[PDB]
Amino acid sequence: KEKGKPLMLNPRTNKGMAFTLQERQMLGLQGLLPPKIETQDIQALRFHRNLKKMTSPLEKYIYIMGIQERNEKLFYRILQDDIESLMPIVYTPTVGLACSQYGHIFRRPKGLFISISDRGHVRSIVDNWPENHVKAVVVTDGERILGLGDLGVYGMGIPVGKLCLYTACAGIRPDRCLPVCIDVGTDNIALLKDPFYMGLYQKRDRTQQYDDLIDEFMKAITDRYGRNTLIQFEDFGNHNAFRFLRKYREKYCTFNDDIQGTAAVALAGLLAAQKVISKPISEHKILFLGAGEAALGIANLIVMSMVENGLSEQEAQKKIWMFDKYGLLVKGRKAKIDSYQEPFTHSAPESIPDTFEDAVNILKPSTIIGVAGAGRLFTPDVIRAMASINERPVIFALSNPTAQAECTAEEAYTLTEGRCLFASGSPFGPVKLTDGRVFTPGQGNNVYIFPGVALAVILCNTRHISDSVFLEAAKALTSQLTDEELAQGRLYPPLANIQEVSINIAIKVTEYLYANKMAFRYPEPEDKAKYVKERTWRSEYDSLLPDVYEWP
Amino acid sequence: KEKGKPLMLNPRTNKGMAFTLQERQMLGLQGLLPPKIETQDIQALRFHRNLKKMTSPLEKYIYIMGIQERNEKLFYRILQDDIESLMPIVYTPTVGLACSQYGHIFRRPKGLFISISDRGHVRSIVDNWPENHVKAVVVTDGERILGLGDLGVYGMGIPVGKLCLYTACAGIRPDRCLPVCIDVGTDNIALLKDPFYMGLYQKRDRTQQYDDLIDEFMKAITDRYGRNTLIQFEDFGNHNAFRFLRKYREKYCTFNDDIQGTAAVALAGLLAAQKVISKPISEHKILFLGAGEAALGIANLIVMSMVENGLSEQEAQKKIWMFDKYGLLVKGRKAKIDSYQEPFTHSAPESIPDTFEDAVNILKPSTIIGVAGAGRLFTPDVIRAMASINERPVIFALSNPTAQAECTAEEAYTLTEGRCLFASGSPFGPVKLTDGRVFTPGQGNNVYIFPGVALAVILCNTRHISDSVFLEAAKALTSQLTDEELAQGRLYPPLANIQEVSINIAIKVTEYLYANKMAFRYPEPEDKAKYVKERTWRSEYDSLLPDVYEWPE
Amino acid sequence: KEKGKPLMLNPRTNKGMAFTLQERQMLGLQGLLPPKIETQDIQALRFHRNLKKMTSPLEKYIYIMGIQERNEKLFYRILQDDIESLMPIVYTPTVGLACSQYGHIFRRPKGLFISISDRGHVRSIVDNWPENHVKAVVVTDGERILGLGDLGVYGMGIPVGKLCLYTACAGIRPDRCLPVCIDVGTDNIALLKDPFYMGLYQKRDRTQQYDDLIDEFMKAITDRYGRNTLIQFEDFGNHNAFRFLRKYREKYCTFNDDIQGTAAVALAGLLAAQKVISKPISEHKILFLGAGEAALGIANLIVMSMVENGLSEQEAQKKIWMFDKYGLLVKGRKAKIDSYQEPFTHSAPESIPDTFEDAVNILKPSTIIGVAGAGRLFTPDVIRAMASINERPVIFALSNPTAQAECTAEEAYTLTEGRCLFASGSPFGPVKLTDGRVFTPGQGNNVYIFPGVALAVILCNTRHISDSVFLEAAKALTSQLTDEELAQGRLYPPLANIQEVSINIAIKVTEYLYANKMAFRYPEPEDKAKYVKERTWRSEYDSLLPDVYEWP
Ligand SMILES: NC(=O)c1ccc[n+]([C@@H]2O[C@H](COP(=O)([O-])OP(=O)(O)OC[C@H]3O[C@@H](n4cnc5c(N)ncnc54)[C@H](O)[C@@H]3O)[C@@H](O)[C@H]2O)c1
Ligand SMILES: NC(=O)c1ccc[n+]([C@@H]2O[C@H](COP(=O)([O-])OP(=O)(O)OC[C@H]3O[C@@H](n4cnc5c(N)ncnc54)[C@H](O)[C@@H]3O)[C@@H](O)[C@H]2O)c1
Ligand SMILES: NC(=O)c1ccc[n+]([C@@H]2O[C@H](COP(=O)([O-])OP(=O)(O)OC[C@H]3O[C@@H](n4cnc5c(N)ncnc54)[C@H](O)[C@@H]3O)[C@@H](O)[C@H]2O)c1
Ligand SMILES: NC(=O)c1ccc[n+]([C@@H]2O[C@H](COP(=O)([O-])OP(=O)(O)OC[C@H]3O[C@@H](n4cnc5c(N)ncnc54)[C@H](O)[C@@H]3O)[C@@H](O)[C@H]2O)c1
Ligand SMILES: NC(=O)c1ccc[n+]([C@@H]2O[C@H](COP(=O)([O-])OP(=O)(O)OC[C@H]3O[C@@H](n4cnc5c(N)ncnc54)[C@H](O)[C@@H]3O)[C@@H](O)[C@H]2O)c1
Ligand SMILES: COc1ccc(C2=C(O)C(=O)C(c3ccc(OC)cc3)=C(O)C2=O)cc1
Ligand SMILES: COc1ccc(C2=C(O)C(=O)C(c3ccc(OC)cc3)=C(O)C2=O)cc1
Ligand SMILES: COc1ccc(C2=C(O)C(=O)C(c3ccc(OC)cc3)=C(O)C2=O)cc1
Ligand SMILES: [Mg+2]
Ligand SMILES: [Mg+2]
Ligand SMILES: [Mg+2]
Repeated sequence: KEKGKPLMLNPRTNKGMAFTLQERQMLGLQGLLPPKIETQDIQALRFHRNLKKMTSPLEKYIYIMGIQERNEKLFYRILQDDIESLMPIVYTPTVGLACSQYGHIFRRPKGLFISISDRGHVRSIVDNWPENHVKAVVVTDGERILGLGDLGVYGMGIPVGKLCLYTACAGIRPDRCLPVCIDVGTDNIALLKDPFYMGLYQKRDRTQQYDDLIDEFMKAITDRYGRNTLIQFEDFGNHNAFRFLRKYREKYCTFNDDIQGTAAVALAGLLAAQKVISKPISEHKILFLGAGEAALGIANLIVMSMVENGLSEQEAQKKIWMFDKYGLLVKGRKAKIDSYQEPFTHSAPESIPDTFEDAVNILKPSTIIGVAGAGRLFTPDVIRAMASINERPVIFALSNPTAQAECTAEEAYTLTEGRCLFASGSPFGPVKLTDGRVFTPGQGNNVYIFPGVALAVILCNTRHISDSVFLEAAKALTSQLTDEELAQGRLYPPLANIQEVSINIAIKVTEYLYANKMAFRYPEPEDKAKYVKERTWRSEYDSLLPDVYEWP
Repeated sequence: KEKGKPLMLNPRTNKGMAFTLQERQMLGLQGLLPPKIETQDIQALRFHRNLKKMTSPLEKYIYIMGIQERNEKLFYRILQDDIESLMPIVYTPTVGLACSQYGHIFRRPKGLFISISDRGHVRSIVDNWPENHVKAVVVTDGERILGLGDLGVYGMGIPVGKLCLYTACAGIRPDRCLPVCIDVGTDNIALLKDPFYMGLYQKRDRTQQYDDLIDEFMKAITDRYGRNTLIQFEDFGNHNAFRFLRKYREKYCTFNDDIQGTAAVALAGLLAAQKVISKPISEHKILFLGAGEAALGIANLIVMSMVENGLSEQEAQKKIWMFDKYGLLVKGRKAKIDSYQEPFTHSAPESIPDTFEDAVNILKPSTIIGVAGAGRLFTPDVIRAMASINERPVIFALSNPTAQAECTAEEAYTLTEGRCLFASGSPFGPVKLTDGRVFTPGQGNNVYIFPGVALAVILCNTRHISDSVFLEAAKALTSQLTDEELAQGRLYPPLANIQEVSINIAIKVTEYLYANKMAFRYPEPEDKAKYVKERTWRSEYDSLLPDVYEWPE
Repeated sequence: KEKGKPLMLNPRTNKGMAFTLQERQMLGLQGLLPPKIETQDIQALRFHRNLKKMTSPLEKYIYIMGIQERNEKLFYRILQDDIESLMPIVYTPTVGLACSQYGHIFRRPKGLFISISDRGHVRSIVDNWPENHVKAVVVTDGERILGLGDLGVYGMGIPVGKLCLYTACAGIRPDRCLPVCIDVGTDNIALLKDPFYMGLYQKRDRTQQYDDLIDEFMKAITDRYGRNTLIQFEDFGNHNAFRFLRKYREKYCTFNDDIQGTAAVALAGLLAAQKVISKPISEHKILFLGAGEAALGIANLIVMSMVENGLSEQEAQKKIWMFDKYGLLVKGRKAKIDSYQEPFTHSAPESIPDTFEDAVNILKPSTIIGVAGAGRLFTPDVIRAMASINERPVIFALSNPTAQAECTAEEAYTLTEGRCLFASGSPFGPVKLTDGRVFTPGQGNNVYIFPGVALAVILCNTRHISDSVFLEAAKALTSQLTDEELAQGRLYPPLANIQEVSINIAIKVTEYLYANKMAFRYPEPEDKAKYVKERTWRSEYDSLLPDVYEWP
C-alpha cells in the first residue's frame, strides 16, 4: 500500500531494524534505519534486558504498551516469549494500577470512545475506526473496574489489555479486534475533580438515554461489521451486566467474561477435583462465601453441570447454599433477596448461622468457594472444620487481589495435613510441608476460557453463545490435566502452556458448535484441529519484498 | 494532506487531545480520541507532572524524546517552557549517558544513517529523506562523542539533541533540520562485542574511502538541498575536525561547533570580563591549561579579537601561552608540537615551569583557561597565586562534566575573596561568601552562540562562514549583559532567556552578513529585527479546520 | 512518495507502458500494465497515428488535452515533436472554439477557480492548490477572450493553453505553473441561458467588489508563493487590462501579453525590416489602422525604441498616426479621444481623410499596421498607394483570425511587385510570383516573446517587469534572423525553432536583467547561457527505480 517513512510509522508494517537490506532499498527506507539488520529474536532480547532494569510494574506496563504503537508483531512476540510473567503487567493486577492513573500515563490513544454526548451519532463514530473487518469487540462503561469501582473512561485499559490476550493466547487477528469504551459520566468524585480526566465531567447517566446508547452502540457495531461480530461486555455494574446479557444474549452474539468466563473456570476446577473425589454428584454439597455476580454466575453453571449428570434443577439448587455479608441466604430473612438469589435462597435449617464457620459445621459442605472480596474470612478453624467433614475438602479462594483472598495456599494445605484440594484467584507459590511433600496450587484465571471460546465462536460464525458453550469449555479445559499435574495438586494446567491450552479449547468448542447447529460457517471442516490451527494469527514477520525476476 | 488515523501517527500534525470538537468531526478523528478537549497548556502540565515521578535522568530523556515522535508542537513547547532544566536532559550531560546506551534504549530512529557500505550510493540515501527543504544539517562520525570517545553510531543522539536546540532556542523550523550519522566503523571494542550495537561491526575506516565518503556526502546534500545548506560538523576526531573545516570552509556553508562555537562563547566571557576591569589589551597574558581542540579554537579567535583592536599577528599570539600534559609548549621541547600549536609555542623562559602553579608564577598571567578535562588541576594554590599576581584575575574552568572541571565556583571566589572573574562549562549555583556578598557565576555554554548564528546564516542565504562571524557573534553575546549583572559577577546572560538572547544574536549577525556582503538574500531588509523575528518558527498549534462559509443563493 | 495504482493515476509520475520491467516489479505495478515495455518514442508515434485519423480540430484538442491528465511528460514531448502544427490546437485558433463549447467538452478540471462568491476567502482557495512552489501564474476574468468577447469561466482554457506553451517552448516546470480563472459573472446571455454553464449565473460585477477581489487575489497568491511570483493577466477587458497593469506593475511582478507581448513582436518585425530599409528613424512615419489596446501597446513601445535611437518623446509621437472606426485621430474631433490616445492624437492636416486609403496618400507613411479586427480594410489600392510612396513598404496585417486580417500575403506581395515587407497575425503560405520568385511571409505570433521573457524573469527572481524588458526581448528576437531568412522575406525566425528561439531570448533577457539591477538571484552566474539551459525542464522520463546494491 505505502512505502517510506509511513511504513515505519505504521505498527502493523513496522519491522524496525528487522527490515532486510533489500526491503530497505526497495521500499525507500535505506538511510532512515541504522546500518544494522536484526531479527525478531534480537529485538526481543533488547526488550527483556530493558524489562530487567525496571522495578516498578507501572514502568513495565508503559514500556511494553508503547511497543504496540511502534511494532505490533514484536509486541505480540514478546508476550508469547514469557506470557506467564507479562500477563500480570498487560492485565491484572497492574492494569488496575494503570487504570487508576490512566490520565497521567496517557501517551497515544488505543481504542474507540463513544460518549452520551454522541447520542444519535454512534454510526459516524464507528465508521471512523480504520479497520474494516472487526470480529472481536470488548466494551466497558467503566463502572465496575476490577475492585477499583467506577473509573469512567480510565477503564479503557481493560478492553485494550483483554484484547491483547485474545491475540496473545488464541491467535485472534489484532487488526480485527476493537476495544470500546462507553462514557456516560462517572460517580467517582476524585476523577471529576482531576483536571487530567479524559472522560466527561458529569455523574453517570442512568436514564433511558444510557439504555438507548447501548442499543444504538450494539446496532451500529453490527450494522458495519455484521451480526456475527463477537461483542464482550466487561466490568459493567452488576445490575447492568446481568440485564444486558439477558436482553442481547439471543440477539447479538454477546457474552460477559466476569459472569460466564468466571463460571467456566470455577466449574473446570470442580470437575478437576472430581477426578480425585469420585463421589456421586448427589452427595456434593456446595457453599459460597458471597452472593455476587461471581457467585450467581458460578452457581447457575454448576446447576447445569449437575443437570447433565442426572439431577433435576430443583434438586441441584438445594445442593448450593450462599453466605453473603448479611448472613446465610434463607427464606423469610430481613436482608434483601434479589431475583437471581431466590433459587439458592433455601428453606431455613433449625440453627441459622451468624458466622461462616458456623455454617460449614451445620451444612456439612464438601466444597467452599470464596467470592466475597472481603479479606481472610476462611478462618483457620473454617479450614479445619472442612478437613474434619471431608477426607479431601475442596476449598476455592477466588477473590482478588491476594490481599482480598479468603485464605492462602500455606494456610489451606497445612491446616488440612495436605489432604485438601485448593485453587485460588491470585497466584500462590508451591507449598512445602514438614514431611518433604510438595503441593503446587492452581490458579482459577479467566484467561483459560475466554480466548479459546472467542476464537471458536468467531471461526464458526456463531451468532449466539449459549451457557452450555461455557459448560463445554469447562469440560474442555479440565480434559487437559495430565495425571502428574493432578498428583502435584493442580486443578488447572500450567499458565505457561496457555497458548496450546487455548487452541485445544477452541477446537473442542468448534466441534460442539457444529454438533449442536450453532455454526454458520459452511462448508463444514472435517478436521476441526487443522481448521483452527491454520487460522491462528502468527507473530513471525512476513516478507515485504516485491517479487523481482527475469523474463525468460 | 491526510485525514483519519494518519493525522495522529504524524507528529508534525498530531495535536492529540488538543484537537477541537470541530476538528475531530471534520477530520474523522471523532471516537479515536477520548471525549475530552484539552489545550497545549493542559498537555504541558501533564508532562511536567509525570517528569517529577522520574528520578533517573535517563528515564526523563526517554520520556521527552518520545514526545518528539508523538507530538512535535508539544515537544518544543515543553522545551521552551523550562529550557534551563531540560537542556541538561535533551543534551549534555544526559545525552552522553544516553549515547553510551543508545542501542539499548533504541525505540525509533531519528536521523539519516550513511554507512561506508553505501559508498557510491549516497545520493540515493539523501533522496529517501522525506523533507524537501532542509536548511540545517548536523553530522557526526561518532569518533569523539563528548569525553566518552568512540561511540560510533550510538553518537546519533548528539545531532538529534543539538537540532532540538536549534529549534527550541532560535526557532529554526524542525522540518528543515536533518541529523546525520556517518558510520565508518568503531574502534570501541565493547560495542563491536555488543549484540545491540546499531552500526557496522568493523574498525574505523581511516583510508581514502573515508575522505571520499565525506566528499560524496557534502556533494549529495548540496545537490539536493542547495549549496547554501548549513552543514555543522559535530564530535569528529580532532585531526578530522580541523582538516575538514579547512577543506570545506570555502567550498560549502559549513562550521564546527566544538571549535568555533566554543571559541565564541569563551571570547564572549573574556570581553565581558574586560568590561569589568579596563585592563589595557597590551597588559593581558593568557595561560591555557590544555592545548587541544578547545584551546586552539579559543586561541585563534582571541588573536583575531586582539588584531581587530590594534595588535599585530605575532604580537597578540605572544600574549597567549599553553600548558598541556607533557608540560609548557616551548620551542624545541621533547614532546611533539602540532602545526596548529606552533604559533603558541614560544621560546623557553629562563626557568621552564614543570607544573601549572609554576607557570602562573613565572609567566604572571591575567587569565587562566582550563580545557584539559582532567579534574581539579587549578589547585587552591593556583587560585591564590592568581589572586595575588592580579588585582582582578580571570579564571575559566570550561572542562565538562562537573567532575572534570578545574575548580568549583566556591573554590574560585573564596580564594580570591570576591575579586575573581569566574566562568565555567558546568553549572554552579550562587556563591554566598561569609561577608554577605553573593556571586552568581556565568555558565559558558555553547548554546548561546550556535542557534543565533545558524538562524542568521540561513535567513541571509550565506554560503560561507568566516571566523569573523563567530567573533561578531561573541560581541553580540557580551553586549546583552546589563551593568547590574556585571556587578553580580555574571559573564554570560541567564540561560532562562536563551531565546531572547539567540534572536538578538541572530539579528546582529544578520547585520554583519549584509554589511560585509556575505548575504545573498535580496531584496535586503531594512529593519533586520523585524525580518528575523518574523521568520522564527512558533510552537503554538495551528488550526487544521477547513474554512466553511456561505454562498449567496 | 507513493507506489501502485496511485503512480498510474498521477500524471506527473505516470510513464504508462514505459515503466521498465524492474520499475513495475519493484513499485508493485506488475500485472496492472500490459506485458509490453514501450519508450516515449513508441507512445509518441501512437499519438501521431491517432491524430492523423481525425479531421475535426476540436477532436484533436480534446484528445491531446486528455493526455495531460494521464501522462504529463508524454504530453509535453508530443508538443515538442511538432510544435508548429499543434500550437494551433492547444492554443489559437482552436482554443477559441474549445472555449465556446467549454462546458460541453468538460471532462476533468485543470486550473484554479476564484469566484466573487468567495470574497474574503481567497486565501483558503489558493491554499487548496496542491503544488507548493508556483512561479508562473496566468489569470483571466474571461471578459475579452480572443475575438469571442465575454465567455466567463469558459475562458479558463486560455490560461491552461498559455501555460502549456510556457512549458513547451521555454521549459518552465509545469508543476510550478498555475492557471487561474476569476469568475465575477458574465454579460453573455447565451451562457446564462445554457444549463451546462460552469460559472455563476449573474451579470458581471463591476462594483468595488470586483477591484477588491483582484487585490485580494493578488495578495493571496503572493502571500503563499512569494512577491516574485510571475502573474500574467490575459484577455481582460481593455479598460481593466490597462488600469490593472498600471496599479500593480510596480507592486507585484506582473505583465499583460495582449499589450506588452504584442508590442514586442510588433516591434521585433519593424526592427527586422530596418535591416533592409536602413533609413534614419527620423524619416519613419507610421500609421495604425485601429486605436485599440493592440495599437496603443505597440505605439508606446515604438516610441521607446525611437527614444533609445535619438528621438525625443514629443517628436517620436508625431511620427505615429492612428485611424480608428470613426476616422483619423485628430484634435477637436466629435468622436471620443481617451487618455491613452491623446499622445497620438495629432494636429489636424489641411485635408482630413474619411478613408484609410485617403490617409495613406496624405500622410505618406512608410509603415501601415492593421489592428482593427474588422476584415479586409487594406484595400488593393491601399496596398498600391504604399508601393508608390515607398520603395519597400512595411505592411503589417496583424488582425486574427485570417478572416479578420486586413489583407493577404497573396494580395500584398503581388500588388507591390514583390517589393514590400509583409508580416501577419495569421499564417499565410509561401507566395509565388509570375517571375519564379518565392516570398515566405513571417507570422507576428506572441509566442516568440512571452515564454523566453517569462523564463528569464523567473530565473532572475525579478520583482517588477519594466517596458524596457520587452524592448530588450524585441531586439533579442530580431537578432536571430539569419540573412537567408531575411532574403526569403521573413521578419521572424521559423516557428519550427521556437524552443531554441525562446531560450536565446531568455538568455539575452537574463543578461539585461542583471546588467540593469532587476535580478535578485545571487550569486550572479558568469555564463548566463549555461545558467538558463541547465534549468529548463526536460520531457525525458526519469528513472523511478530504487537503488539496489550489495554491501561489500
Ligand atoms: N491473507 C490471505 O491470504 C487471506 C486472508 C483472508 C482470507 N483468505 C482466503 O479466504 C478464505 C476464506 O476466508 P474468510 O475469512 O472468508 O473465512 P475463514 O473460513 O477463513 O474464517 C471464518 C471466519 O473466521 C474469521 N477469522 C479467521 N481467522 C481469524 C483470525 N485469526 N482472527 C479473527 N477472525 C478470524 C474470518 O474473518 C471469518 O469471519 C480463506 O480460506 C483463504 O483462502 C486469504
Ligand atoms: N478468580 C476469578 O477468576 C474471579 C473472577 C471474577 C471475580 N473474582 C473475585 O470475586 C470476588 C467477588 O466479585 P463479585 O463481582 O462477585 O463482587 P460482588 O460485589 O458482586 O460480590 C461480593 C459479595 O460478597 C459479599 N460480602 C462482602 N463482604 C462480606 C463478608 N465480610 N462476609 C460475607 N460476605 C461478604 C457481598 O454481600 C456480595 O454478596 C472479588 O474479590 C473478585 O476479585 C474472581
Ligand atoms: N564549556 C564549553 O562550552 C566547552 C566547549 C568545548 C569543550 N569544552 C571542554 O574542553 C575540554 C577539552 O576538550 P578538547 O576537545 O580540547 O580536548 P582535547 O583532547 O582536544 O584536549 C585535551 C588537552 O588537555 C591536555 N591535558 C590532558 N591532561 C592534562 C593534564 N593533566 N594537565 C595538563 N594538560 C592536560 C592534553 O594534552 C590536550 O592538550 C573538555 O573537558 C570539554 O568539556 C567545554
Ligand atoms: N531536483 C533537484 O535535484 C533540484 C531541484 C531544485 C533545486 N535543486 C538544487 O537547489 C539549488 C537552488 O535551486 P533554487 O530553485 O532555489 O534556485 P535556482 O537558482 O536553481 O533557480 C532560481 C529560481 O528559478 C526557479 N526555477 C528554476 N528552474 C525553473 C523552471 N524550470 N521552471 C520554473 N521555475 C524555475 C526557482 O524556483 C527559483 O525561484 C539548485 O542549484 C540545485 O543545486 C535541486
Ligand atoms: N498578431 C498578434 O500578435 C495580435 C495580438 C493581439 C491582437 N491582435 C489582433 O489585433 C486586433 C485588434 O485587437 P484589439 O485588442 O486592439 O481590439 P480593440 O477593440 O481594442 O481594437 C479595435 C480597434 O479597431 C477599430 N476599428 C474597428 N473597426 C474598424 C474599421 N472598420 N475601420 C477602422 N477602425 C476600425 C476600433 O475602433 C478600435 O480602435 C484583433 O483582430 C486581434 O486579433 C493580434
Ligand atoms: C467487584 O470485585 C471484583 C470483581 C471482579 C474482578 C475481576 C477479577 O478478579 C478478575 O480476575 C478478572 C479477570 C482477571 C484475569 C483475566 O484473564 C487475564 C480475566 C478476568 C476480572 O475481569 C474481574 O473483573 C475483580 C474485582
Ligand atoms: C574531548 O573531550 C570533550 C570535548 C568536547 C566536549 C563537549 C563539551 O564539553 C560541550 O559542552 C559540548 C556542548 C555542550 C552543550 C552545547 O549546547 C547545549 C553545545 C556543545 C560539546 O558539544 C562537546 O563536544 C566534551 C568533552
Ligand atoms: C479583441 O480582439 C482580439 C484581441 C486580441 C486577440 C488575441 C490574438 O489575436 C492573439 O493572437 C493572441 C495570442 C495568440 C497566440 C499567442 O501565442 C500562442 C499569444 C497571444 C491573443 O492572446 C489575443 O488575445 C484576439 C482578438
Ligand atoms: Mg472483569
Ligand atoms: Mg560536541
Ligand atoms: Mg489574448
